[PDB]
Amino acid sequence: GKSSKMLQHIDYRMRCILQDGRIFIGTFKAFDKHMNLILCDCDEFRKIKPKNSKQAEREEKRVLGLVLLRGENLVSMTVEGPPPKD
Amino acid sequence: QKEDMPPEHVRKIIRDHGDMTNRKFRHDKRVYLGALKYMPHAVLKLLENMPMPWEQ
Amino acid sequence: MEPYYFVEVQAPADCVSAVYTVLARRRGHVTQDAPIPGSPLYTIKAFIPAIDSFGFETDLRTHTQGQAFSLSVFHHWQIVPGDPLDKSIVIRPLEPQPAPHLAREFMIKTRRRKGL
Amino acid sequence: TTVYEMDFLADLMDNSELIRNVTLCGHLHHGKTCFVDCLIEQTHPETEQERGVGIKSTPVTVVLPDTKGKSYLFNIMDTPGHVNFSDEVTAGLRISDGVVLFIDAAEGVMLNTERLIKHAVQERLAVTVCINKIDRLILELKLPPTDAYYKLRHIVDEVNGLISMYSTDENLILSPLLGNVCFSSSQYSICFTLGSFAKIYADTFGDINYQEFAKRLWGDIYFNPKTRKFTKKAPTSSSQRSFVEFILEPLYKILAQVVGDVDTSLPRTLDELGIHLTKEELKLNIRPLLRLVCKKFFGEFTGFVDMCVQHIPSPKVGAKPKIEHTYTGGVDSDLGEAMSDCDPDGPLMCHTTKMYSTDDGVQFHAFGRVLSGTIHAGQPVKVLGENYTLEDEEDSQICTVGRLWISVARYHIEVNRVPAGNWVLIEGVDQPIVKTATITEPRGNEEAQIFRPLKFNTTSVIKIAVEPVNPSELPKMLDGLRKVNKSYPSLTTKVEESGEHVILGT
Amino acid sequence: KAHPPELKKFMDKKLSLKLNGGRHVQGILRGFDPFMNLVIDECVEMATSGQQNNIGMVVIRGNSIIMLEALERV
Amino acid sequence: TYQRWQFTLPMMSTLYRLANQLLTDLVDDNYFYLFDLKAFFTSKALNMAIPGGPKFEPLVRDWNEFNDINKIIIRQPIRTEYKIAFPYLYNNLPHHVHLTWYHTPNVVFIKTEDPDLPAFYFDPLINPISHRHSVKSQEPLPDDDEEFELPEFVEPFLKDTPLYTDNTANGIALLWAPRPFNLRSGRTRRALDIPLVKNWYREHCPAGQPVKVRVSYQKLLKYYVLNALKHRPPKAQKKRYLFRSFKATKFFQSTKLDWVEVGLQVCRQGY
Amino acid sequence: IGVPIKVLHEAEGHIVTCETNTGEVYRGKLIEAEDNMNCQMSNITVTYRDGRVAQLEQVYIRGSKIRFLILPDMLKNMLKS
RNA sequence: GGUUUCUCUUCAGAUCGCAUAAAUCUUUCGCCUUUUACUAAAGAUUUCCGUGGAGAGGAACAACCCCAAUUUUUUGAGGCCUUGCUUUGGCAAGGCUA
Ligand SMILES: Nc1nc2c(ncn2[C@@H]2O[C@H](COP(=O)(O)OP(=O)(O)OP(=O)(O)O)[C@@H](O)[C@H]2O)c(=O)[nH]1
Ligand SMILES: [Mg+2]
Ligand SMILES: [Mg+2]
Repeated sequence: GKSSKMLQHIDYRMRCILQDGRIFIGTFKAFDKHMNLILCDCDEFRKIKPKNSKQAEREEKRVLGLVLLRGENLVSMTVEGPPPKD
Repeated sequence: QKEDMPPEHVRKIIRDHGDMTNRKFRHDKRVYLGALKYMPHAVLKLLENMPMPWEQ
Repeated sequence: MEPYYFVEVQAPADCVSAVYTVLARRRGHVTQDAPIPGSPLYTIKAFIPAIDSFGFETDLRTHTQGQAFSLSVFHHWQIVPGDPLDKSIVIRPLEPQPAPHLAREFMIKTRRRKGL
Repeated sequence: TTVYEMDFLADLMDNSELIRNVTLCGHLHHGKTCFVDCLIEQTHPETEQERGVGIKSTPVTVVLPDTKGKSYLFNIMDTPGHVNFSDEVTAGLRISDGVVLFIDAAEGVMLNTERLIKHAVQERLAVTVCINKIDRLILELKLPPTDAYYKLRHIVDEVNGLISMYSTDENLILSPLLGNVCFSSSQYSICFTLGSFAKIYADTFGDINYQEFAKRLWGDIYFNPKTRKFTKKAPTSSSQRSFVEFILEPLYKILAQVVGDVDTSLPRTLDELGIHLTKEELKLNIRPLLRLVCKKFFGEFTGFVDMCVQHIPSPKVGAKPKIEHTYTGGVDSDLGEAMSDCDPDGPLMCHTTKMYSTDDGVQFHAFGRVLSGTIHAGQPVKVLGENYTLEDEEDSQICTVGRLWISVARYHIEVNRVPAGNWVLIEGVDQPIVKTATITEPRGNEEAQIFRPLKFNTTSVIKIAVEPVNPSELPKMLDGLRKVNKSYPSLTTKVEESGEHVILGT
Repeated sequence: KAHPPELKKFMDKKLSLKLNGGRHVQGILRGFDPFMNLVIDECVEMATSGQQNNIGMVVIRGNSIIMLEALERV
Repeated sequence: TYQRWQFTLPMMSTLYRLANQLLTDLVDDNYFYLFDLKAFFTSKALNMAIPGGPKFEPLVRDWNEFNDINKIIIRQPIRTEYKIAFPYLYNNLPHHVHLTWYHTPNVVFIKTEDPDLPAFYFDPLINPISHRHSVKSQEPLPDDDEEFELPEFVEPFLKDTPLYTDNTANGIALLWAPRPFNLRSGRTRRALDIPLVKNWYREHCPAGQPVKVRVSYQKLLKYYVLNALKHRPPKAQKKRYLFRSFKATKFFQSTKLDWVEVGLQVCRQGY
Repeated sequence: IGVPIKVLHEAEGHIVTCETNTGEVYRGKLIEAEDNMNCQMSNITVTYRDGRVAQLEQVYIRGSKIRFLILPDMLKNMLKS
């Protein structure tokens, strides 16, 4: 009911997981009705999201950017970064 | 704060003094005089609030 | 040949007489007068020589209290009533010449400035 | 005596096909500069004045949402409404691709309206019409809605018959159904077409097809309630027509409620129209109120931008019917086709039709459109005169660019690069050039042609001889007559054989 | 709401339907409904075996309809 | 403190009707075309005089060729109205001049006779429209009988309200009222700062009242123009308050008394 | 409508791309778009499930058939959120 | 958590205060025997009658029921065989189904 739980992680970074399983790293600048995600400077990660591994953190990486996805497949939402004040 | 008074107060002082001839007051003499420098303020003030003939 | 101006003067009802008189003063040739539909206004249209086109705006607005208002465009040239070449027509040099001599003077003064 | 957004406008620049080049024209006093003013506020929340008459025209460049949200680049050449400054209408119709005639609800057809449709026909532009100042039918005129519609239909039929007078091909008949004419009352914050009127009708109410609905309203169609079905003549209900029923009647009450029942009926009707208003903003006086309420109901500007984009060439479509008149050849081998691309590319053949001098100095700011090429700072460019013919090259003075400006009405916007499709104010090529110039590549020679120097509507007939009081300062007086000749389109000066300085004017 | 395909300009032209199943047909797309359904005549299905076999008029199910790609410049 | 009033439109229309006598029956400014402050400023500067306007002392104080009487054509003789309408065309050395002009779109707001007939009501005053043409037109007319139909939720956007009321013709009349009335809310002024007769002496053609009163007209015009011309922004501020500085002292008391009483008081004190 | 859908609508005309539900990508300029997601694109490139890339002239594809879609560096500029 | 109001402190009108008074100085103008008191233009500066901005206290008064087959809370996307691949992992391909 308090309805901020969306916007509070909005304006913050987010790792979005679609029903395709990969990691889409982008700023949650907003949501939509169907739960679509329009997030900029985004990165497409396929091998993993890296978590302080002495081996490495950069495998299967591409730059997507300003991506606008339809929320039909928007599955999981996590916080991967804080706001960059840009 | 500074607060108002009954009108009869001033009215009494003024009809008391009248025209300053009685040796009773004898110092408001000089203060009265010194008040002349502002008599053109009193007159402008009085005349700009005059009663606007529909009121009695 | 001197040019003519087409003028389109919106006017309230009364000053029709006024615009008529003023145009007569300046050799008018009012052609048209017809209302504006959806308003109690008239629009009058007329020619007037480029010569007498001068200050006619101010004259009209003054006489009618600005109620009327004149806008003007060149429309066409035309023959001036004058005989450009007659020596027996002389110039009273400041009084206004009557129509038989407008082109006579016009030439004399124009060359006097320019043509010698 | 725009950091994150000028990049955006520049990408729209390089788009060259979200951009619209029009001259905003009409008769005197008819609302033009007021609409533009309210519009500059819509954009930034951020002699002429005392004369109350607009004298010279001004260019504006803005980024506007249409009724779906796509931002557009708008080049608007707002003209004078005075008969004698029609040379400004000439320069505007040159450097822009269409015309918007704005006409008063109170007058309709007069001199500048008529001869402006004439000029736009003889130069083959797009034909837009915005009927403006619609309160002058309601509060000023007190016209019941049916006869209101009568007058509107009349203005439309008169202007249309007159365009039929000047146009061989009846490719276009104008009426608000097609995207020809906006309805506006510029100061009272109103712009609409049947389109956007019915679209907000829908956006507030049920789902109904806004576009098909807009197809139903103007022009003698009725609607019967029980059917809910639009009909050619068959109510003996003896009622109004769809346009009246749906636009006039409601807004007639809207106004009559604003000005008559400002106190009581406005709260309830304000609810019913969905807009709330706070106490202090209903504590306003009647005209500021009506302006704010009309904004909060009718939305920003949409009739205008919608109709305009809907009937705009956009120089990329643009160039082709123009190079016929613009260019001295039209299309032969090199440069007709070069510009015809309308691409940001190569040739750089330009048409500068304005020169606005700095209040500070003697210099100008040249102003014209990029038909070909891409002009940037420090770029050497060689100008093509009015007397420059292919085998008369002395006339071509060769120069560079000092700085680059773009115009919102009276704020100056400097950047380093601009491509084809736009207008631009050039610094540096004033001193060589005269009323009109046509710009080409600097030290790059393939070969160039020129446009015919601008032709006018008006006959210049008035004769004025001028002298300094002491003949000593005659060369300075000559400097002044230069500067006026360059800053004015058809003011023509001559040093007459009598030794004098005559000016010929309107 | 209930906005249909902007298929007026797209009506009356041969497009290839790529839908589910890897489902490939060709056919002249001349009409549809606002559910994004098609009614495409002269449809020649391009099976995996490569064969294009013509079956004629059908109702082009937008339900799993992925995309139509035309052969003209309309 | 008695400021910043807000009023009801009934109130305003009644008042208007009551102050109808001391008021101007003008609707716009195309009356005062060559009769406004700026025209007067130009005149004053050129030492010319409008027929019915004021006169001022001249501002400052051999041969020419354009004045050669052999080269001129006088078809219509120049007059001071022209020399003031176009200051720069019709005058050499035009200095300290304001160029005033006005093509104000004439306003046509039609007075009603009774309150009775509706707010919107075509009156004979308007000229009957009767727009004529050829075979008028035809349109890209989307005939029905293909189909169209209105889901009966919408309505003509408001039909539940009548177009007019017992407040409408007022609310229209109050749209062209002199500045005091054409408002509804604003501050209150001092009692002196209200000139009732300005609209009276500012009129253009008094049309045949004695030379006495016409000269009076013009000299009031002159005073007005000079006041307008010599106006300074207040330019500076320090902010003594004589009477507060007085009241904050131990010798001054205060009261509310009757005017006439303080009047006889003041006279006695002065004597 | 939705804020991403509005970003897409205003993206009519700008340079964009899409990745449809099946894992192939098509890039193009903005030709057409709807609030119902029916995507009209032109002069596009196509890159398939192995990577086959080419040109496609014009197309219009259902909304649900799109999963991801690439916008250019312009629109990020309703920053009220 | 807001107005009204009292008082206390502090800064400004660049078109005002939809009104408009006086003074000083420099110079022309006029009245004319001298000075004051005046005329009526210009320029430069001021006082006064009001207003605006800020802040501080202080006071009074308001108040702790239906629902999903193209975009997500129903959706049949199901399996495997074989092959090629690559270090295994795993990838991609055809087929059989029921
Ligand atoms: N009454 C009323 N007047 C309006 C409205 N909208 C615009 N105007 C008029 O617009 C005028 C503003 O100046 P403009 O008439 O646009 O100046 P202009 O016509 O562009 O002059 P030019 O540039 O020479 O053409 C105001 O004086 C109004 O008379 C409106 O909604 N109601
Ligand atoms: Mg203007
Ligand atoms: Mg002595």
